[PDB]
Amino acid sequence: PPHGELQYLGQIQHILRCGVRKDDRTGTGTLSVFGMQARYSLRDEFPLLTTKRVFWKGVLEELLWFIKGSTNAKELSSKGVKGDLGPVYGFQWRHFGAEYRDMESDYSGQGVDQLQRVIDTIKTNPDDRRIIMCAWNPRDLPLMALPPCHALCQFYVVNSELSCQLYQRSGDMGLGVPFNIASYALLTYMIAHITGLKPGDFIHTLGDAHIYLNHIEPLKIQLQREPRPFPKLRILRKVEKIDDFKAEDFQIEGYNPHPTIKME
Amino acid sequence: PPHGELQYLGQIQHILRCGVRKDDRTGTGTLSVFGMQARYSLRDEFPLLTTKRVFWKGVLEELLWFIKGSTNAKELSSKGVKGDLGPVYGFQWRHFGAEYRDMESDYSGQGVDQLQRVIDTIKTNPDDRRIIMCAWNPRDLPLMALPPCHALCQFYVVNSELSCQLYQRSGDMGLGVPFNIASYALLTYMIAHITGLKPGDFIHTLGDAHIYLNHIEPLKIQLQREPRPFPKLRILRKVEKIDDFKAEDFQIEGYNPHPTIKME
Repeated sequence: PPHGELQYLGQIQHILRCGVRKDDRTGTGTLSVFGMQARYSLRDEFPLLTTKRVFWKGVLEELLWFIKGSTNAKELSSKGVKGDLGPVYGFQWRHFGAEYRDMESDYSGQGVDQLQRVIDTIKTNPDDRRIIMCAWNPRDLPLMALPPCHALCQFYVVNSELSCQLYQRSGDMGLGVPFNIASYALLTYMIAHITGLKPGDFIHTLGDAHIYLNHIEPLKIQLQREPRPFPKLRILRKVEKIDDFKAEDFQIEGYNPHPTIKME
Repeated sequence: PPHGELQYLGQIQHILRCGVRKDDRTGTGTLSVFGMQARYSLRDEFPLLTTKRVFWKGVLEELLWFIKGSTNAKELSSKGVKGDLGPVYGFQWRHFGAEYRDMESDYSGQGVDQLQRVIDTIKTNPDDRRIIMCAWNPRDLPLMALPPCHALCQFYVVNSELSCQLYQRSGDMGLGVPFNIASYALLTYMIAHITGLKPGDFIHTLGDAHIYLNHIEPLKIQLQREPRPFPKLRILRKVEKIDDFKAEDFQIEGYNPHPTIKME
């Protein structure tokens, strides 16, 4: 009617032609172009890509683990999904601001719950702009005092529609980008459900978008494939508290993608 | 060859048709669409708009005042440009992190200089991504603990080219947007000059981009105008320390715009 994945596939085509090779931190090289925007409509649909299969469970899983605010991977890895680890996403969202030691020390009564606030601001003053929500890459926290956020998701409501816009500092188009999309979208699909709203749009802004050398060919192949009609997620239940969203409370329907694509 | 202002004018046309009216904090109403991207090339040119006149001096002025890290408006207003004020931009960049009281109390030996760092990271590890640089709207600092950044400018280098991408939380397309462009671009035009680089691209990402009701008509008129060839800024001198950039060290040339447009 248009198509959205087209957006993805499009930039991809762009990356591969006239993107410049550049080597990152690990040392591995990539092709990357600075700055990219994509808008995926979340209205009566779900941007869970079709020109390749996406680990939906892998998404919904991990997501619920962050919202549940746990720093223990086993809390997520205990569902076939990939001595502790550290302050990942499932802590920088809820128990942020309070000194962390381990995972079995209930911070219930600690932290500056970044997520709730958002959920609340939508309930209080939707006409606001500063509905932002930062997040960080653990590897940088002590790496340097006053460490810059890896991402952030400004929210936006109007005409009863919630629409998130994600801005990542760096982008791994290969297997990263496809993931986050359905991820944050899912999140957005949940917030609005508990904030009496209706899903609007997803916008994915990026800083250093890149492709990894050992990823080109498969993607070259991935291009030939043709996007199919997007899914449609259904939250099979009524909730009001973000922390009760149980795993089996979502049902993807209308999802028939092209074969997987093992990327490194 | 394309044209860049076209980008501006384009989104504008978009805002006006099928943008939704929405009232902000002041209470005044506007038309706004969530999410927008524009890329202005800074190569042998300067994105200082032509389908209306821009207060270049007003830009260069204020800019030098932030880089100079002063919280005293008189330090800038003392050049015909618009008991103290507070932590504006000329402090959140340099003396950030240290308790502020007034303006005549030299913090020279205080603060977590956000700008220098960037200038330095370009000198140290350009292949990096986290070249970000936050900033805030003073009105929110005590307004709420853990206040979200109003903006941020991730930097990016490659093939000897520095290219900034500015992401603002909210956007005033009317008279705001045109300003910042030449602003941050100018900044970028200076950083690369002291970091042995060459200007690349400007990308202007936005969250809530809007138009003010009492701005429509003039803009409607502003559209009819046709973009002229962009300027070309010349830094008439060689420097290496960002704090010596004197006012009269820039020379805009090739700037012949359409008449001004007093906007509210």
